[PDB]
Amino acid sequence: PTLFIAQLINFLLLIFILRALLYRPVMNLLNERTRRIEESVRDAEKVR
Amino acid sequence: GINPTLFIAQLINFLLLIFILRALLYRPVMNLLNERTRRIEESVRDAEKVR
Amino acid sequence: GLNLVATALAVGLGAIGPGVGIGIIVSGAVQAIGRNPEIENRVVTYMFIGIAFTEALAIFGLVIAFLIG
Amino acid sequence: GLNLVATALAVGLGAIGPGVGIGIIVSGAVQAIGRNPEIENRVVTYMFIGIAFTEALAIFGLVIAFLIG
Amino acid sequence: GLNLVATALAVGLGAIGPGVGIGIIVSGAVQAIGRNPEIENRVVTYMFIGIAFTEALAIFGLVIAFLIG
Amino acid sequence: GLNLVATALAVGLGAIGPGVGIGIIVSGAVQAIGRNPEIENRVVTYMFIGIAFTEALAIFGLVIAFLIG
Amino acid sequence: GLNLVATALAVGLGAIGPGVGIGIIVSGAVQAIGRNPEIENRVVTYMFIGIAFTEALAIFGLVIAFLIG
Amino acid sequence: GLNLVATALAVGLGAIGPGVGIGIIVSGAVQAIGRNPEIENRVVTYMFIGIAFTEALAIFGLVIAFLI
Amino acid sequence: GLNLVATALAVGLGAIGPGVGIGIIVSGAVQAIGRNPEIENRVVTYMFIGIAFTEALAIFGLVIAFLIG
Amino acid sequence: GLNLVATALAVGLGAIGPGVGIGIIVSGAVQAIGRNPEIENRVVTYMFIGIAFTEALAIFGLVIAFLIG
Amino acid sequence: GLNLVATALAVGLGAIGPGVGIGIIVSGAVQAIGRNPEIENRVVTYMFIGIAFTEALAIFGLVIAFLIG
Amino acid sequence: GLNLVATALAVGLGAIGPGVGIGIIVSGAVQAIGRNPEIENRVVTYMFIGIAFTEALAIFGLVIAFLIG
Amino acid sequence: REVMANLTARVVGAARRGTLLEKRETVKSVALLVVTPDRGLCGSLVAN
Amino acid sequence: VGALIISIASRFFLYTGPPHVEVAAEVIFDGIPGFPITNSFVVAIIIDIFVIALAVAATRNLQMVPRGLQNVMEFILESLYNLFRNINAKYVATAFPLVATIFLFVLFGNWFGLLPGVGSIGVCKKLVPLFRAPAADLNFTFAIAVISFVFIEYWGFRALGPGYLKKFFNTNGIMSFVGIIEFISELVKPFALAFRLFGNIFAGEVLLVVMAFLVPLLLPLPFYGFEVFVGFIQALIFALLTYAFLNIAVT
Repeated sequence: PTLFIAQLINFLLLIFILRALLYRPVMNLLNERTRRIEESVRDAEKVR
Repeated sequence: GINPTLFIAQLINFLLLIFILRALLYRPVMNLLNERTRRIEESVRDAEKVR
Repeated sequence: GLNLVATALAVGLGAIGPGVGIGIIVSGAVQAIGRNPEIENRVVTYMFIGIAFTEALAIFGLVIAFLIG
Repeated sequence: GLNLVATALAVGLGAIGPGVGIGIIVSGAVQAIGRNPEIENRVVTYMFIGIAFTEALAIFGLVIAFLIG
Repeated sequence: GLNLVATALAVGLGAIGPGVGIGIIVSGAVQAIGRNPEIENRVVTYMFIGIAFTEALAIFGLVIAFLIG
Repeated sequence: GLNLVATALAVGLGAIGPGVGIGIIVSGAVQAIGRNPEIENRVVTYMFIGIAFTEALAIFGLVIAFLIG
Repeated sequence: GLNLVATALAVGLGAIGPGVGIGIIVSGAVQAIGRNPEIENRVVTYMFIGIAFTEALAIFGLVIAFLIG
Repeated sequence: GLNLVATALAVGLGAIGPGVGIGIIVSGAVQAIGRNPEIENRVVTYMFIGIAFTEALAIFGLVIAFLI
Repeated sequence: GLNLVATALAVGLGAIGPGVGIGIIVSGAVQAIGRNPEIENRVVTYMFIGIAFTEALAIFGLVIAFLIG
Repeated sequence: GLNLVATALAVGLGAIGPGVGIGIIVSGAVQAIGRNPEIENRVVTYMFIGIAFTEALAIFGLVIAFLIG
Repeated sequence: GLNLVATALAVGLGAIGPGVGIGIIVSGAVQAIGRNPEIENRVVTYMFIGIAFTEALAIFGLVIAFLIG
Repeated sequence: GLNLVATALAVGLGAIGPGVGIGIIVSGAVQAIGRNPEIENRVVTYMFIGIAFTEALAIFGLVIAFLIG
Repeated sequence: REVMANLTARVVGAARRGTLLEKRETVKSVALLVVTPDRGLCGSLVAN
Repeated sequence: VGALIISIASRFFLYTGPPHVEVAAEVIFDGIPGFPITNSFVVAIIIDIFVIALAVAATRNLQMVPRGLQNVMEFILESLYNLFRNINAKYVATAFPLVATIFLFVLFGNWFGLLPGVGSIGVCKKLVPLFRAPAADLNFTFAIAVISFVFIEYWGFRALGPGYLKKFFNTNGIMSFVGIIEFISELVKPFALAFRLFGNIFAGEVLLVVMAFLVPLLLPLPFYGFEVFVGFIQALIFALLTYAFLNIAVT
């Protein structure tokens, strides 16, 4: 039926518009977070 | 129709869920949050101790 | 007997709004007088006409209810 | 029994508005009194006349309701 | 009797809005007067414009109800 | 069952306006108390007066409903 | 007589919103002018724009009422 | 089934206004506490005597609903 | 006849929210304008965004009424 | 199928009030917290008991509708 | 033809709420922005979140109406 | 088609309050963060809690309407 | 001076008599301001 | 980009193709004697094992340096911990496991309810659909609600004593009238939470399906994202309200 392909491409375009809106922002919440984490760990790397 | 036996079965499913997820993740992940907090705390005390 | 429910509806729906309006008028006027006592002379003279304007709608409702009755 | 529902609707709608109006009046009056207790009687006179005007619509609705009932 | 219910509904529902509108207008105008009385001649004009608009809506409803009656 | 729906409508609609009025009364009195604890009994008297008015309207609604039912 | 009831519903319900909207608009504009007279021209222009929007939305129901009648 | 719609209207219209009354009461109480936490002991008592009266009408509506 | 009543309700009801939301929008916008004249372009742009959002629902109701017509 | 309309009216009219109530509750709570950040531990208690009472008020109508269902 | 009035009632009573909701959203947002335009994105984000939620409720009403339509 | 009107009312009624509640919460939260920017991260939680309470009442209405349909 | 007198007339409750207006109890630290001439020859004024 | 909004693909089989509604409140898959296992039960099981696998991957070779899956899992857990500390800081760890698992499972179930195939894939004879959201079943939402009710009641008996005079009975004053209302509201709370979550997921499923019925293409793109937001907010608020009720019961 039409619902199969409809849901398929609507959800694929949902992932694609999520990508368009939140690719560099998913990077903002992952890459910048791990940058914060290594910034945090460097301090007690030095303290030892 | 809601069946009390099926309701209790949902309770057993969620019991399996909570116990296995908790034992396999949350206590390791409570060890992780304790690791970050306790390690930052070690860093702080060692900071005033070194100065 | 539809005239009875008609007039009841008229008098009822003629009151739910004008009461709120008059209450807002009086609350605002009392607050203004509290902020400024000496300007009560010019506050009250407008408050009364505002209350009359608001109650005119309720009076229209009541006279229409009487006519329906 | 259309008279009964007519009476009920009239009373309910005549109570809906004036209650809110009286509430707003009393809230504003008490707010002003807290701001300015020195003119308590002056603002409270306006409060009573506003409450009377607001209760007028409730009395009208209740009167029509009694007439129907 | 549906004409009677029509007149009742028109008169009622065409007054609940304008009543609250007039109340809000008068409350705001009185608050502005309390803020500044010298702007009375300028704010009263627009207050009356708003009152005229609301009363025009109410009178339109009342006149349609009269036509139905 | 038109008597039953009439009684229910009376009770339900009669509880709206008084409820909102009591709420606004208590809110205004409480805010005034927060801004002025020293006028406590004086404003509480007016708070109770307004609550009594709203409760009287609600009692009129309830007793009309009882008479219908 | 059902089309008469439809006309009553269209006229009465089409003014509940626009009346309160015009009232809130005028209250806000007048309060702002009292707060700041020098912004009167811009405030009045935006007040007219909002009142025109609400009036058009009321005319949407008025024209339909005329067509039915 | 006019009894059913009767009970429905009773409960709904008894929940309409008293709910807003509860809300306004609690908002005013929170505003007073924020402006003056030290008047808590008396203002909360005032709020409770108010909220009981506000809930009284809802209780009446529920009673009439159960009677029908 | 139901069709006519449905058209009246669709035009009448569904415009109250888009009769009061627009008014609240404009009142807030003029209050902000009086409080801040140099932010006129930004506040007017967001006011038009809100007006468009409300007129979307208004037009939805109107076109549904036309379909019912 | 009048029971369907009964349940519909029960659920619909048992939530329009409590929704506004909860909105007013938590809006006042947020405003008070913003004004007074220090006092948060106990004000949330009163906020939540108010929320619980309002939710109980709504669920009364919901449960009544479910009983009718 | 009762489907027509059902659709009209659904659209109207599902649209009157969201209009006031979005109106209050936009009024609060513009007022806060005028108070301090320094922080803009962290306010417009929540403004649009509220607008989206309110319009989602409106579209819920719209789609459930179109189901009958 | 009484079931159609029933499901129309179950969704139409019951969503009015949620919209106004969402609007009030959004306005209060936006104003609070505008006055108190740094507590935004802590108070957005309660803002969303209230918004979801209102949406929960709306959802109760929606699911009851769907069940009736 | 009279503006402050009017303001503190309204603010009479202890709860709102906070920040600079609070009459602290159990005084522990005290600061004193001294204004002196920048140059000498003032006589006993500086000594006083 | 420019003005290329044409929506040409949207005008494709508006309502001729897809079925009108084809929804149900509860469905049963069975498959074994004794307990009639449901499709919602199957989604509960698959989400359970999926989160178990994600956990083991997160806990696979735990390092002092977070990265990737470990980093985001720690982010969620510590953010939730701080959020719960913001309300109450004395009973966090006690209720932290239950609160966190409720939040995460509800979030993942809501998100899986939006995947394609939930309403499309079904076994035959009428077409009973498979892959139903666990929240769409009342049997699950009521289970979580009663579990939370038992937890809060037990902890409120353990702390503050078993008195409950504020809600059980009072001698004088209006507190007698207040106490009964508090008890009624407390009894209402679990049912309210269960109906809230169940409806807010089931109505979303109904809406996405029926929007796939009418103009199936390119219109539901924002509503799907909104439904993701709705599911996430529901998952968060269920946990938040559970903890808030626990704290106020402690008070």
